Amino acid sequence: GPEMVRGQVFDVGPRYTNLSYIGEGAYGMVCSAYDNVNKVRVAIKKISPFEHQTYCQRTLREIKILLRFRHENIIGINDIIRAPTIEQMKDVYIVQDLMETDLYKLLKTQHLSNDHICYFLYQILRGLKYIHSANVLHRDLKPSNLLLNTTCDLKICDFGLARVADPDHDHTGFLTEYVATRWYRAPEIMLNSKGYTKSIDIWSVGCILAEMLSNRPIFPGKHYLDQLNHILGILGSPSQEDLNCIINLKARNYLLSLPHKNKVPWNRLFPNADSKALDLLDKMLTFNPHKRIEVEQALAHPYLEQYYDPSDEPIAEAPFKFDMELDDLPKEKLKELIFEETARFQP
Ligand SMILES: *CCC(=O)Nc1ccccc1Nc1nc(Nc2ccc(N3CCN(C)CC3)cc2)ncc1Cl
Ligand SMILES: [Cl-]
Repeated sequence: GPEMVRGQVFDVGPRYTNLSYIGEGAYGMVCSAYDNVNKVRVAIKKISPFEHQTYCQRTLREIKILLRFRHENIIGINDIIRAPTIEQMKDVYIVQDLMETDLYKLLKTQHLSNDHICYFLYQILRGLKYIHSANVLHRDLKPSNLLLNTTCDLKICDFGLARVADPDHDHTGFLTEYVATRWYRAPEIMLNSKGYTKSIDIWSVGCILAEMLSNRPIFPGKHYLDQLNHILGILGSPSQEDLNCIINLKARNYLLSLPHKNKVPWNRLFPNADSKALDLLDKMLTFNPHKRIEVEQALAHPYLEQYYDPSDEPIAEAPFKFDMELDDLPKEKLKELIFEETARFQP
């Protein structure tokens, strides 16, 4: 019999055995397993994407990116199990390093010391430096996408929404749809942006920093436009200069339709926080994406001075590229690319 976990097939033997359910991830069931080759427990997530084009797109994005990335602060893919033949292939099993928890869970239970916050933020930005050096955007950074171990080591995961950066094609309408998690969206997303620039990830990191400082999401919008109102509830109404940068006619009109809001000083929002952390937070949560701090500058910020060290901050060999643009491909074609991409792990 293939191994079973809570009524579900988990066909990862004989190599991986001694399974334990650990949770539901974004794609399906995840277990811990004993790897009989490397003599260690690992994480295995069961993906069943093939009925839907979007699940197929995200699965392929994640696999292609994570096979190509290698970095301490980024989750790997160690092994992939799928069927010998494509018709047989209904599930893909992605094997990853087993971690202890994620930041989302840690923040439910623990107030973090300034030291831990500083180190966590370093690691996020260290990993993001590498991602960005490959001209890749994560586009869904949030606490639950940051895995942690007992040692405070941090790995960014869940690259299903990643894209190659494309600042030339960033511009789009007002009210455009967006996939990434609401609370971590930059203001421009709700205004003129498709999220194809690096500044999109920096915003999300700033939201995570705020959350590490207080154990509350800084901008817990309930709906699309509400999110932006929460943002402006802290940043205040945008400056003249920043209004003038938005090209969408609709967007700046929408902004002018809103009631004026007073900027809430960071001092006041986080009274016990390190002033250096707040200065960096300010620079990450800047309304105008052009003026927003970049990953290398954030790393070089005084707050992270005990860690910043380019000699210990690897970068990618060269820019990433999709071989095919994945969004005009039907699911049967995406299933074939997934088959191909996973063949290097077949006996
Ligand atoms: C990267 C995002 C992701 O894959 N997150 C996720 C979500 C649910 C379950 C697993 C999982 N991925 C990984 N988890 C671990 N380790 C791990 C997760 C959850 C726990 N919990 C212990 C307490 N409760 C029983 C709930 C589960 C423990 C350890 N490691 C690697 C990955 Cl990829
Ligand atoms: Cl809305």
